Amino acid sequence: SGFRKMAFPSGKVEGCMVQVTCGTTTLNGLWLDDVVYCPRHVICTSEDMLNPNYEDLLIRKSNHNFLVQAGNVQLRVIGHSMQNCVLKLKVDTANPKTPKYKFVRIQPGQTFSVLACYNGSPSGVYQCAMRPNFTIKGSFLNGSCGSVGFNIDYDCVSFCYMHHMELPTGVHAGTDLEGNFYGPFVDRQTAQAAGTDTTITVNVLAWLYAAVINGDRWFLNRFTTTLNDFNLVAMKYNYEPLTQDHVDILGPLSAQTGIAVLDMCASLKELLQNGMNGRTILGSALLEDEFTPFDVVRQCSGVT
Amino acid sequence: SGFRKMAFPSGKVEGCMVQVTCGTTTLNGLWLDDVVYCPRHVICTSEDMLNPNYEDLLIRKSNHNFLVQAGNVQLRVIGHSMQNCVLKLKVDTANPKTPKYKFVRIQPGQTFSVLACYNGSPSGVYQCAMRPNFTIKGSFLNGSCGSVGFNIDYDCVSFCYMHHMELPTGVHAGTDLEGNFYGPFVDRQTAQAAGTDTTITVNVLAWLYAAVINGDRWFLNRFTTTLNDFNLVAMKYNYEPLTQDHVDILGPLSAQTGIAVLDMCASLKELLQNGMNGRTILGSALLEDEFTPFDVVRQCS
Ligand SMILES: [Cl-]
Ligand SMILES: [Zn+2]
Ligand SMILES: [Zn+2]
Ligand SMILES: [Zn+2]
Repeated sequence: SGFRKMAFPSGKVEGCMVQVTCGTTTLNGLWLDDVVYCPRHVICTSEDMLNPNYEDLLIRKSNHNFLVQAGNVQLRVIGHSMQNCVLKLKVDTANPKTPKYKFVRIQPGQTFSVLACYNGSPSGVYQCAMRPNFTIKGSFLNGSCGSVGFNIDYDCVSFCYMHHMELPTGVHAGTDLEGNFYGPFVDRQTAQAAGTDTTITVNVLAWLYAAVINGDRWFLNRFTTTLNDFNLVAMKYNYEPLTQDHVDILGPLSAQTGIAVLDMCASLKELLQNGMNGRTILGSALLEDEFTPFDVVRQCSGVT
Repeated sequence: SGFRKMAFPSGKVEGCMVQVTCGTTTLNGLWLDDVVYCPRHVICTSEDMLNPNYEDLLIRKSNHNFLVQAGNVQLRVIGHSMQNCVLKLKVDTANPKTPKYKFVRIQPGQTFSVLACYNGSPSGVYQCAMRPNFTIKGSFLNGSCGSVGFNIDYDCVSFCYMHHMELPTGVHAGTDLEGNFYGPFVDRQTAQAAGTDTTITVNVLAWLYAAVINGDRWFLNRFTTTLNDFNLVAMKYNYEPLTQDHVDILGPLSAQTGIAVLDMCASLKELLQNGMNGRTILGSALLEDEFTPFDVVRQCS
């Protein structure tokens, strides 16, 4: 019993973190095989970030401009290239601690663990979701650029995020490991606003199932609704539409608790209209949307 | 910017997790040097749940009755002893991944990271606090016994918790690594209940300072309070009394934000009176109490 915001064990990723310096700019890098991946803005000063031409900034640099440190050991840079908003530094040694890994791009609503790093040193690990507006509500301070987000499936690390910046509202933006931004953002110190965010409906539903599994049943309504009638009420409270795909994804949890998906939708519809009436669900006074149906099954099934 | 329930990187503890089996009971063990530490109830059969005499159950065991597995390798048990509620299994091989470590006993209100494990394999990591009633609000299923709680500083891993049981309310109980239970709990399946859980006041105040550091001040007010009037009000909401030691511990956060401790106490009194009114603080619609003043400082600066 119990339900927590749980992150993947971070050991496989800790062995990949390095410090990358270019001039006076220092951030984190990810060392896999004989390559170090980091944000392309490592080649910028504060002044360059106002309006950078990364093509020109990189063309005016050589292997000598980059200093990579894996703890106390310096790694020799023998090649460099840019792939979108990430810089790839070829080094003379393959990381002996390279785990089985792949680079994956996630969709809004999906979750991942972040290993916050400073000067190549891991400081903490936490779980977050990619918002429908493509930002992440992280916890990052200066020097955290290059920190990565990941999931683990069996013994394979799927890297999905590399941290690049903080937007005016204090939320965060980054890219996948191939340097493609999530969201309509650019790596430049300019006026950038995160769009209006919405609630990940399928995740709130999965979390209501976790609450039932843990004995919280006060909110249950069994006057079955339809997907169409639920969506009409849901869109009014800034909730993402619930697709039939989402309903199918909720199948295993529905069978486990004896609560049909459209009965949980009826329960959520009333929760939106009434509010929580001074009550809590799983230790929260709001409807949590950063747990996917797979996170709920995994945590309520003890998968390793 | 931002504020999250952050755990310590779990790598150094993952390299210590092993599986321990005695008969048909399997749980987790912690392998440090040539010793594996695990809950002593690994020696219990179905008839030993209510009133086990562990000294009598253990005297009947030989080294070869304990099966220890680290990955795909069986470790040979060459000795065994019991210290309070933990069993120490001496093995013939020292863990080459043993980090620098210490065993510490934490106090209520303090936080630590838990590495949830099943069959010696880590499944996830989360942060939690020792409640004033000496229970933890963890996330543990059948097979999680032996999972540990820890903190990391600049030199060592400080192990502070080993998981042993779940209570009827869904909360958890365990011991330090010397086998001493936190609270009045025992390793028996007799009906036990956790005392009234109160809110960790000093932690709520630390979290309000984190909200101010992160740019939010909506909840502040123009008042102050004496420490006694604050305690008389806060105790009516099941909050633990705030001591002068707690006031002094909040000093650096008070100096960073320019908000006197007793002025933050006045804000907290008003928040208890009014609630959130549809607002949130650091993404929460409740007053959060599982962040210590040090967790706030680490994350905010
Ligand atoms: Cl960049
Ligand atoms: Zn940066
Ligand atoms: Zn057990
Ligand atoms: Zn230490």
